Amino acid sequence: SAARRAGTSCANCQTTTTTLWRRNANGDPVCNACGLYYKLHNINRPLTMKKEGIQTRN
Amino acid sequence: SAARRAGTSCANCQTTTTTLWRRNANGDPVCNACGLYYKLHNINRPLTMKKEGIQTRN
DNA sequence: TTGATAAATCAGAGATAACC
DNA sequence: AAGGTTATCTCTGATTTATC
Ligand SMILES: [Zn+2]
Ligand SMILES: [Zn+2]
Repeated sequence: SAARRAGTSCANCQTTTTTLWRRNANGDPVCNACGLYYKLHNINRPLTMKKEGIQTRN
Repeated sequence: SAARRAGTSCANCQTTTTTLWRRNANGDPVCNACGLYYKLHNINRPLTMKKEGIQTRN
């Protein structure tokens, strides 16, 4: 479905297409992989860890 | 969108269709209307409020 | 093998509102 | 014009199948 949104890109990896918009502790629009990755390890997602796109499942 | 969900109906009004399945304190699924009504009033939505259909907005 | 991550996907809680 | 009922919108946390 729709991964975009009017005037928004991640406040970490700067993506404009995410299956779901999350939000960091400073209230800033981060994407899925950034919101998840942070919640888990507790350190920002590494830009080296930035792929090309998004996938599907089931 | 999807208004039904296999194996589920509202524990409070028995409807099988809703805009968003919620949960009561007992852990049972309840429809959007019943869940919101209880949160606002602290009493179960009465059967007298049950309506034939679901409306759409803007 | 197994175990730890990846991220989509699924939930649903709370917010915001439309509509009579 | 004001409000209650509850559709929708946002967003946080669990579930899941793959991938390392
Ligand atoms: Zn990002
Ligand atoms: Zn109900």
